[PDB]
Amino acid sequence: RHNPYYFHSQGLRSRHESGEGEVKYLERFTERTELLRGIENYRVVILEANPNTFVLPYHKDAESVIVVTRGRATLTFVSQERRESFNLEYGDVIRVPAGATEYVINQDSNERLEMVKLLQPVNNPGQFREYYAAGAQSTESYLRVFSNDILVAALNTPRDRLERFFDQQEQREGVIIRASQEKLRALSGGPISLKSQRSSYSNQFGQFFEACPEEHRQLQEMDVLVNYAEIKRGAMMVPHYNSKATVVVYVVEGTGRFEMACPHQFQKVTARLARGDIFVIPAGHPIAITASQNENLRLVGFGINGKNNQRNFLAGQNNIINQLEREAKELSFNMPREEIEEIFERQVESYFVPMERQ
Amino acid sequence: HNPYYFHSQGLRSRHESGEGEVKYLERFTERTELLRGIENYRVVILEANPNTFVLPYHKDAESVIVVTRGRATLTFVSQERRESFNLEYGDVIRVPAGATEYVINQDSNERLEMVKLLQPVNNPGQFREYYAAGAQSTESYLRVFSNDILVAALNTPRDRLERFFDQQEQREGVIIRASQEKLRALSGPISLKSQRSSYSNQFGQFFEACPEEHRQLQEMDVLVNYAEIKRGAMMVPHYNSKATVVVYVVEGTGRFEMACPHDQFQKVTARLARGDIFVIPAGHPIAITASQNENLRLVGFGINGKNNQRNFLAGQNNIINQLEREAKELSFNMPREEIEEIFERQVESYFVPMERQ
Amino acid sequence: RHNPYYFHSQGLRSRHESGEGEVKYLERFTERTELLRGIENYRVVILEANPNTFVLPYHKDAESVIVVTRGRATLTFVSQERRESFNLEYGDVIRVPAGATEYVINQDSNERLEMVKLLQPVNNPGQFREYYAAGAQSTESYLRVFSNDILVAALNTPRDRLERFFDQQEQREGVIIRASQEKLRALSGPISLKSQRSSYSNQFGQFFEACPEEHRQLQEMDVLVNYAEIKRGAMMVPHYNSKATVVVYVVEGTGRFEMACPHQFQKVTARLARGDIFVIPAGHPIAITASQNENLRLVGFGINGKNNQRNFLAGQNNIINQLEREAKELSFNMPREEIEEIFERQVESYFVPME
Ligand SMILES: [Cu+2]
Ligand SMILES: [Cu+2]
Ligand SMILES: [Cu+2]
Repeated sequence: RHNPYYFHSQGLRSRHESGEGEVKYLERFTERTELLRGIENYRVVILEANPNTFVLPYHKDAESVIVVTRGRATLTFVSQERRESFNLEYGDVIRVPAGATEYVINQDSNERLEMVKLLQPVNNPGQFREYYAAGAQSTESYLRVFSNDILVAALNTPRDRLERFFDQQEQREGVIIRASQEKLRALSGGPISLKSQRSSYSNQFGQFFEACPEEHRQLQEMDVLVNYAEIKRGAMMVPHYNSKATVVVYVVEGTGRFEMACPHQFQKVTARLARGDIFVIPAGHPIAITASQNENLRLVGFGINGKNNQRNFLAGQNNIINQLEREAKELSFNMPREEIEEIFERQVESYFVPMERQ
Repeated sequence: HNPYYFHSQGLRSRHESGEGEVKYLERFTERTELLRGIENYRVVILEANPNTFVLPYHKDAESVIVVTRGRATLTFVSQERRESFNLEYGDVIRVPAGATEYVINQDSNERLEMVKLLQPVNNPGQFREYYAAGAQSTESYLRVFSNDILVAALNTPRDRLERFFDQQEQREGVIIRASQEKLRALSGPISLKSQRSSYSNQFGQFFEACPEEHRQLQEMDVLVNYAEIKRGAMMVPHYNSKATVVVYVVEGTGRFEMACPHDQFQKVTARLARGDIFVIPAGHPIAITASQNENLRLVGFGINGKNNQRNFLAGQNNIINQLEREAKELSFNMPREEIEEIFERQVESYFVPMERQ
Repeated sequence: RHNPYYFHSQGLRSRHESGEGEVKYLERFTERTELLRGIENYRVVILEANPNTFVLPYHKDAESVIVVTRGRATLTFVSQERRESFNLEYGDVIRVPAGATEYVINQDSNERLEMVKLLQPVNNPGQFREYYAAGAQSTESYLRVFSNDILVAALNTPRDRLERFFDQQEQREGVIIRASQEKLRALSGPISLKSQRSSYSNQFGQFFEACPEEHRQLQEMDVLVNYAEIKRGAMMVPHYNSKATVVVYVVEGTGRFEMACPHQFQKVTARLARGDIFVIPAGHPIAITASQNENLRLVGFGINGKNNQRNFLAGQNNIINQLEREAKELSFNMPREEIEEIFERQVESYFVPME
């Protein structure tokens, strides 16, 4: 692919070194194509940590919006003089400020943890780096970069012990390490529950939840909306488009398909969806997504430029055509009022519909 | 050879506009690098014959609209809300991005003209028009989907969809003729020439809408202003502190002179006619003269217009008489009386005649 | 000097027709390297004026935040219908709005004035121009560009008196000129850095910082401005900024800085002297040492400075002792007592002595 808006999961760059888990990096949106220049300063990172693990502390040149797509975790980050710690749930959304030192705990013994993060670099556009205070055989501590003279004077500690301190770190391999279930238990505004949002619509064929920045202060920094959609098997999300937001969508679970009308006159942009896949819906593009016939398709999405965004549906009871006056409809479609009704007033549900008519 | 002057004959016209015309200004960064600062801005001119209907569409761009001729009823829908407005000459209004918009000219005689400043929401300086219902050379975006998706979503047989679409490639053009009986049935805005920020004398008139006072202008962060320069007169040399002004010649002829220090100073100048567009980057001192035979009417978009201040270099209000006596003497190497003689002999402001009195 | 974040003073471009002083321009941060693309639209200007001088009025297509790094001055600028005038002291910080016509007075008899300016262009990214109403032998007045028709009509003044107006300016050499001390006296708000609530000082150095949250005039460029004096033989402990990218100017002295740069890490370092400028992108941990023989005095502009947080890696205000006990132990693979040993035995903050 060879699809300008579609990113297959095996195209993700896997961090070397990962250890007891894996960290994957999505490439730059402007790497293979120029059609995504509008969001060049956005990167996607997927973190997965094994049961009973500890993610080493670090900070990065980027703001972050985090979605827990699998399992649970305890997330803690420090900044200046404040420390904040939260127990994160499935579908929980949390913000981690740029420069804040962050570490993660997987306190569960059975279910593997997965986190999907949208990053907004503060330095060079679309470029970020991770800074580790304590490293491994394969991750250098940024403290070890300084000359010995600086460190012994700054910390007021003898030279011999500092190199003991650094050798203790070149013992472990990976920024994700195995840990006791006993220490991890001790280490335990707030998280945003997607399936608890007021902005939602659900029927027999799917459910939709969305957290908009206007109601959540922590989403106002990156100016981003975060939404969740489950399309039941054999169903679809009806054709619609976003007025303003450019949505980056991650396939959490299942398989399916999407069709997009792209004028970059028009052309049908389409791709097969599977777990780990990522695709982008630039604003204005009308989009339709179908689940598979045998399993549900579950998606989480990040809405870049999400303030005051409006989702306009082209089919269903809430469709926009239905807001035109009768004369406007007739003039636009070159048909009488009743033959227009036969097209835009025969669907009784919204958002999600079955591929087999009823 | 002028990097800031866009002659009307350079505008690209849309194919099969029908009962009217839609013209597109090139991207400001296409022929030159000197306008990189306003890369994400496009100018579109809509023009509709009497008794016409502009087909509904939306675009991936915010819009500020100025009616420069005639009357119109503008309607746009978004989600479940519809807003409709009766727009006259000099009315200024915003159409939100993603909103499905259509325009009506219910006037039986006056041709409609709309001048639009667009601010793309996707890729910088790039926008597209999405038509729900199209024509022979404009495709409906609904027809792009596979049939199985359309029949399932709309709950409508394949047979009716195939005919829904053919009824659209019967008309040619995104602007169509309509009956005034149906046009009449289909019946906030900012009036420029009612603004508190205005100045008027016998040599010209000026009106300006600032984003600080109008909320719909703060989305694009733009000021909208209008200037009519009476024939034989001129708008005195002045400059904008921060705003880069895009000017459209609505009517008349004339000329502009601007002091440009880019690729020390140099006189950039061009003669103006209707449909012409020229750009005034912030800091540039600019002077505009009407012709001897007709007034010059201009409409301007002030990009980055919040907290902007227009500084005049000549006239009653010129910035130089804000200096104390000692500063002017020190700066100009001249006594107080030889200086007053230069910067205190113009009794009017904004607009002056080319023959002094 | 092979350092992508370091700009030696001898690289500054000086305006030729400076006159009774000098004006230096830092190159665009994106000229030699791609590593500072994020601050593309920022320029540094250093103004130096001799005693008893008058800086001729001009405006520019750029916002500016000014810091007085030497001496005293009277700054005045006009815009639309307003006139604004201020007496500036050493360490004073002030904003000059874009498009405002400004001129500067040094009415001091022997201490030369120095001003360091950070500019934020309003037009093309990282590009600005200076517009002089009245010029000099090698500097055009922008009025002289217009046709004679326009000026005589606009100003209502005969041509001969315009053409003598311009000649009176083509006699002076330089845009900074000599002026009587008594007339400069006739020609007579700012943020005082050393009076900010956000400050820390010990025996080895002092630090002052003015953040945009507390001063409205810094919110236009969205920048924090700070000052640090590291006394000889001492150093400012390793630390990093959460989001602000700081442009630092060496006011006086010599020294050195070490920076951990992952652009997998590597040690970026350079010797500092007066006039030198170096950049600290967000996230980068930075350590600065004064010289053995003289103090090191620095001025810094924090681009994207709102809600910035300075995190120290050594001292009592250290960021690591905010981690939980089990977190530190797991993170450092050591018992709590051997960890205390390293991150709790420095008793001061910000500044500590070397050897
Ligand atoms: Cu597209
Ligand atoms: Cu220019
Ligand atoms: Cu670096």
